[PDB]
Amino acid sequence: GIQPTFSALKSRTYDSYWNWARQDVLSMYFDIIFGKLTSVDRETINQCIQIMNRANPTLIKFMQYHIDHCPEYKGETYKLAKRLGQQLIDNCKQVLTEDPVYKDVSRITGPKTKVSAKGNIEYEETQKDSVRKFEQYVYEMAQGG
Amino acid sequence: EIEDKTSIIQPVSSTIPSQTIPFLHIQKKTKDGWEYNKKLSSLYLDGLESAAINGLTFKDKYVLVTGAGAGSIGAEILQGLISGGAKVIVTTSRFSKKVTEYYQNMYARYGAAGSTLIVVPFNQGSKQDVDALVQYIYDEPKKGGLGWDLDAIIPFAAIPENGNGLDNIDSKSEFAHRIMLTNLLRLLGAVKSKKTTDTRPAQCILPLSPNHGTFGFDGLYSESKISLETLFNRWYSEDWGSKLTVCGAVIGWTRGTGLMSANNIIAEGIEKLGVRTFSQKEMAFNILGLLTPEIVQLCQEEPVMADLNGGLQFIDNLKDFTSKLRTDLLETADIRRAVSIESAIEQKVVNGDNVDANYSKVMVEPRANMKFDFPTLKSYDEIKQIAPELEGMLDLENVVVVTGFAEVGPWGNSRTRWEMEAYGEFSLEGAIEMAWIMGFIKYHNGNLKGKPYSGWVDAKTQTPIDEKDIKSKYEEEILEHSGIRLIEPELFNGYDPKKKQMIQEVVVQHDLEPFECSKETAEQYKHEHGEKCEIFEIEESGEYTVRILKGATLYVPKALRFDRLVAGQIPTGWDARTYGIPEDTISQVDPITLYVLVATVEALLSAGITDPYEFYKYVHVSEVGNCSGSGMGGVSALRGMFKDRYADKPVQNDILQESFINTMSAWVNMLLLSSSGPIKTPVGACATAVESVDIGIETILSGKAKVVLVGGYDDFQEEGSYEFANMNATSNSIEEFKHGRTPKEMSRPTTTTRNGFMEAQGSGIQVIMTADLALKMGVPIHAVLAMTATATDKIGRSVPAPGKGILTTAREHHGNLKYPSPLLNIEYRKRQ
Amino acid sequence: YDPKKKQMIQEVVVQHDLEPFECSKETAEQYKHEHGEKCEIFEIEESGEYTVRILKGATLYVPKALRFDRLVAGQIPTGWDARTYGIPEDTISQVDPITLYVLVATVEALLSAGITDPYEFYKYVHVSEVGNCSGSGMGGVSALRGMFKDRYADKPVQNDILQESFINTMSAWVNMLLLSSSGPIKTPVGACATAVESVDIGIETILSGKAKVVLVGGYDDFQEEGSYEFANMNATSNSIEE
Amino acid sequence: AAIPENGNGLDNIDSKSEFAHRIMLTNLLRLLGAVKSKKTTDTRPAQCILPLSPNHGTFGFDGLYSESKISLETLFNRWYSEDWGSKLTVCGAVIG
Amino acid sequence: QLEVLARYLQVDLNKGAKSFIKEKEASAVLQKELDLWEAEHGEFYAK
Amino acid sequence: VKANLLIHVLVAQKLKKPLDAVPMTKAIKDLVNGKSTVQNEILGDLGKEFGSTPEKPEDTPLEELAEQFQDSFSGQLGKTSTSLIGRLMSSKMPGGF
Amino acid sequence: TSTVANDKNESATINNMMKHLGRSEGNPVFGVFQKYLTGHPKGAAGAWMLNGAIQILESGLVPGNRNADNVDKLLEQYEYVLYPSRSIQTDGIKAVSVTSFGFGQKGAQAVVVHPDYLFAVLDRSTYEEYATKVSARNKKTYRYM
Amino acid sequence: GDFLRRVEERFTSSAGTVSLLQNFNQLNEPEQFTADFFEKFPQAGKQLISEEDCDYFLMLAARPGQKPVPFVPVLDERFEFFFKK
Repeated sequence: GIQPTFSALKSRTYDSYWNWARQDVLSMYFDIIFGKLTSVDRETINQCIQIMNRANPTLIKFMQYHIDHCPEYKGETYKLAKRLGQQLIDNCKQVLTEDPVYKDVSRITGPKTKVSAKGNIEYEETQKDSVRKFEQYVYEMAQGG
Repeated sequence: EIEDKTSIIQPVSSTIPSQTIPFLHIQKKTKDGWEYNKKLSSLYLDGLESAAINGLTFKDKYVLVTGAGAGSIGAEILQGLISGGAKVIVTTSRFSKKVTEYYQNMYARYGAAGSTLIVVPFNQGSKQDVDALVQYIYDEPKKGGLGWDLDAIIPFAAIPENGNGLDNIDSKSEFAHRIMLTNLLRLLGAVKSKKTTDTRPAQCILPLSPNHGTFGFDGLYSESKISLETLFNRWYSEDWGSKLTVCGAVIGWTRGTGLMSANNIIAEGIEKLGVRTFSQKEMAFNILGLLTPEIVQLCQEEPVMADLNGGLQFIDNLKDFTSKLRTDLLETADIRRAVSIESAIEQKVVNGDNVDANYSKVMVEPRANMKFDFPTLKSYDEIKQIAPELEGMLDLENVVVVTGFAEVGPWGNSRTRWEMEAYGEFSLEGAIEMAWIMGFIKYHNGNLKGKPYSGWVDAKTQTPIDEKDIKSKYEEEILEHSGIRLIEPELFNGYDPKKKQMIQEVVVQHDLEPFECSKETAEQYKHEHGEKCEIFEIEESGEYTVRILKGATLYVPKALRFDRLVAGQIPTGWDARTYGIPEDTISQVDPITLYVLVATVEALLSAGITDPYEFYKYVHVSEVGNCSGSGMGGVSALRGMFKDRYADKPVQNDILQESFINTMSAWVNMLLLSSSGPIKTPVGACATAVESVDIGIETILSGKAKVVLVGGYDDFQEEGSYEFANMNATSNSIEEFKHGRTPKEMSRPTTTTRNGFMEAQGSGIQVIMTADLALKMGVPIHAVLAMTATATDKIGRSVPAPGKGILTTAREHHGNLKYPSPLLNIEYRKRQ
Repeated sequence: YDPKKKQMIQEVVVQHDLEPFECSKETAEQYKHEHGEKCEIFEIEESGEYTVRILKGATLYVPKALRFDRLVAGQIPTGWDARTYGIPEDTISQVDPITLYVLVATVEALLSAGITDPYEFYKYVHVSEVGNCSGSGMGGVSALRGMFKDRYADKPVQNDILQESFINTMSAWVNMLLLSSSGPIKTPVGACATAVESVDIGIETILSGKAKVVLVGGYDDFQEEGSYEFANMNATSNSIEE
Repeated sequence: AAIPENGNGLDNIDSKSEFAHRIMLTNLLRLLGAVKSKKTTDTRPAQCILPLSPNHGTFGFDGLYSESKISLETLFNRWYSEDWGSKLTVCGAVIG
Repeated sequence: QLEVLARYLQVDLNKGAKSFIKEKEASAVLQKELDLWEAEHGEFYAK
Repeated sequence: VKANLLIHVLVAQKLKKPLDAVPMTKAIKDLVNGKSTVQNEILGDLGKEFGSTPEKPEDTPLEELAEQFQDSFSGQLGKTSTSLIGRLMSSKMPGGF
Repeated sequence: TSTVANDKNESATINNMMKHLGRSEGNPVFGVFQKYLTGHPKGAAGAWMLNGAIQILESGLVPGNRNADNVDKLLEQYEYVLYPSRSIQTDGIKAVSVTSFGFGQKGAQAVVVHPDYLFAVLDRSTYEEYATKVSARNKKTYRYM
Repeated sequence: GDFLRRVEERFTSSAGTVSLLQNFNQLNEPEQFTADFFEKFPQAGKQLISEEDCDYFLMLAARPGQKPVPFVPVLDERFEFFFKK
């Protein structure tokens, strides 16, 4: 176990957020028009934040072309991506010149252990009914239990 | 919901009931020990309310995070550091391709602007690594380091140890105690000595435990965690009070994967007491809230205990309590099992074993559905919504279209390259096609061990195999022996890249003893060594002895460990037997033309041309061209006339006629087409198969051909690989292994750390064709070649160095945009 | 190259071991890797260079020669020199001999067109319209002898010999040293009849409008290993029976 | 048994401190863990007398001394949780 | 004359010398493993 | 028992000729000579002894016999070999043997 | 082709020809980089790219350079080009550029337009007669293959 | 039925679906069964017989212990065995 594995020649710096902003905009853009993410879903809000955490001035010029030339006549999810895109274009202009933020929007999940009538033990970490954000989770943390 | 700084008006400090300790409380030390302080704990939670409704900033924060494996707490704080803008060193004790592509995906989604993530190999049970990694974080970029200065440290790394009791404290427990404690302190003690500035503290985040020996058999785990609590008092007593500020987190019940999957079944049970457990994204949230700028200032005056244990210290005998909840759910699960097992068989006894076979359903095994699938033709009223009023404008006799195409690549053909390209995974249809081309499965027909059989049978044992057992038995081996991998000596006539054979000219200084040889060879030695050898006839046999004398030149063999050990092979087991090339043409012809014949049929097949003579029903024989060509092709036959002939190895007599670049297009004509159309042959090095299109299109639009093949092909050999090494074009494979790169990832376009390309072999052919003759034959029009070009760059003295002469495909005149040009408008040309 | 004394090597298995000869550090490690057990190496501690003994059973390559048939070929005239046309001794010492024959031929073909300087086209035409659709049949045989025959002996060879082995690289030195154009580069390679298809690729380059000036050519070189392999195909006539 | 170590700070945890941590802790537990395996009788307990310290890092520069002494306090809770409750009974002394 | 008598009697004149240099790199291997202990742990712990 | 040694044995007793008199290269049809009840009985015996009989066993020679007891004729003496043995032994073999 | 000199020269050429022709600002082309997967088959390079360009045309998919560890920082100045590392299904690809740079100052460029822009210059009678012989040849090539 | 056991097996993919043909006694009224079977597989009515399912069909028609088939599927080595038989 003590055999030393460090070497400076093997470090892997990861930098190019300017690419992954211009990727994950248009990666989100076809998850909307092909219905793989609706506006009710919570991972589209997770990855609208991670785009405006990576906002550059040219990323808006990237987004604004794809929302101006999105064809609304092709469907109703094509209505969705122009509306949900332009709402993000208006947000990336504001968070521009501000400091990128960690806002976790994951839906709070708790444990539920149920035993099947055959006798199998299955663990479903289901969504909490009364605690649905970290806004409500911290309110749970103040109450004790 | 999408429509950012929401103000808070009633904080969580006012939400805490009296007499009630929160689930997450900061402690403060008094003389009696540690106990709950409401002032510090309300300042904690009001930051976490703002960290939830507004969020956290981590810009210009330099963190070290150790123990950050995929699916831990230490990887859910890395999503929360990097999303805030932190600059994190990440440690992996296992360094691989699947390890760092986890971290690349984690940066490609969460990498906020300003953030960097660095994955280093690091052992923490090594003293020599913890000395050398803080020398990599603090030293300057001119000495190889990073030039950072750490503003937080999170040393979470540990060993999974279990079953080590007190009588069995073993060597895995002495190595876990060194990882978790006696070299964690050396990690904090080395960031101290590299700091020179008392204005930059480094907030240590220590994963304390609330369970110090209250469980059972874990080894030195509790002795590793309880002695991290003495860094609270040692902050006062030693000289690092401004260098390292300690902020110990007490992580409660975290519900995660790994070895705690046997403990998730009772997290529901102890939550019924009024206690709470945590998922990993929650103890992500709970430790990242120890990095708020109000806690950060509080850690700089006080050592901070943050007891994030969610009420679990208010449970008497937690070991015996969670033991009975785990027993009772296991003792309920088996009595409900063993009853339903016995009641199942008791119904088999009464109702009979003939009936219960009719209770199970007949499931359907799936097969592969290899189709051919020409591209899906849209309907004509649909085709004019995609393209508006373009009807009747282009003359179809002057539009070139690709009507078929194929390859012989490192990933098989055009179908199984696209599955590895578009998806990274083979289908079921594409895994019996890589098993077909690599020669794993052979289609048996007839009798197999008595019984009649018609299906896929292995080639090594020859036993029947279902089509879903093609992936499950061979996806490990199809992937291991295809694509960019290290050069296998069986594919290149004994070329071992580690033992590249060379000869050294040695002048003999003491004469060899005589060896017997034949008549003409002894006359060949005496002519070509001259005085410096002797020959003498054996009159009993007629063959001569020859003695090499002092001063004659010998050639002594040698070898050298050569650099380039990886290249992109045609898949190991690819064979031209399996396509139907006769063993006549196999034994004559150079290996690259085998790759061109294979590629030419299944490119015609991609055009619906089952027989190459089906063109001549529509076109004349003098109008089927072949404007294909190679870059260097024939390297195996250039090795025959230059390297193999000089040794007088037994070589084919007409090897020079397969060395040519226009002779692979001969075997296409000699064995398939029998045409009289325009043969040409391009040879523009790398970019030769795009000028092959260029020579292809103007061949068609001039009217000299109506069908013409268009292609490119080249082969990998020993002497071709060594000479790209000395031009420093292909990347040194050995220095890729000091960088920890596997062969499937050292072919790196666009990259910051790209080092040269990866050389490969094979072919590629397209059957291009006029647009109207394509729709008069009924072939699949796959593409429309609108443009093609070639261009020569600028005066230079460096041939491998590229240039920009092809930028003049976009040349136009913008001196006067006052008048828009009339001729670009589609309705102007239509009325003209 | 003496055609009467064409040098070949014969692989001879040694049956009685040679006596030790002294060599350098890495070469002795190269012998022991590539002969294996069948040789010994020993360090001289006084000098740091090693002795190596070749043992019984190792393979040597003994040189030989043979009186070869084809003694007559149609030489560029004896004393022809690319010094006398103005090619610098920079490009002489780098480049394979055939591109010397192409540079010489390209200027005095432009001179036959009244083009005293290759940049006189660009007064009339754009730079992206001066092509070079010339090409060779096998050209670069002197640099294919470098990477295949001269490299295996570890003779001192130019490092970038492979980039002059190409057939599209003689048209590079026309562009690198004369034209500095951006027109359609192509390269035909149809064996014997390659300079008439070079016209063919040349004309439809012009009539398509892709070039207005384009060079059109053919060139090839005579060497030892190219001559021996036309002998075994029985294409060139046996000079002795002539 | 212990090693005299002094002047070993946190930046100078050295090899005399890794050898003192092995003497005082990670091989003291192997000493109590080996008298367990040689016992076969649950009627004879062996009273462990552990030299605990009341000064866990409240002094200065002593090396891994306080980390050796504070983790002998986890043998109190481990008596309940493991199978040596009748083999070794722990009686920790806190010497002033 | 010494080589041709050693050739006759099948006596290897360097069998001792070949086994000398083959154990000298074998004892260099265990030295390369032995100092990995002392570089990791240190001189006081190892003594 | 092997297919080659199986067919020969049964055929040897059917044709009442020495075991060498019947070359396994040829076919029963040409070996019998033309008898309608000769070839029919020959195949019949083997048919009930094995079960696996091809379309044209009368023409199947050499390989045919080997294929018959190939991915099948596993080591079983069958009824043909059993009946013959039991009968012959109790009709010729000494009393009690 | 994974070298220091090529991937900025190839990137500056696509940037400067898309700059000169009047792309909208914020419409990068998606760079696909097949040589990570297939290697550089030096003579055969442009064919594997032209096979890939047609496969991209029919599916509408855009593959990813799945060894883009970190795209070079010097490539952020090339705004009219995008560098994916993740396979992304688009709703339709009209034309694909295929550029190949060779030794000896040998550059090249193809443009591969989708087949449907050919199938709208011909009237209703010719297309529905065309689609029959394709469906005839597809079943006949099916039986052969 | 044992031919239709190949048709579900051919046109389903990676699934482990239960069969539409659980018992061969469902084939006692085929014309309403075959239509309901081939509405689950519309692509079976348009894709030709595969060659792996073509020599399978010939291996069903000449299987031992079966009634000989009332038609001829191939002109081959086995024609009279298909014909007079």
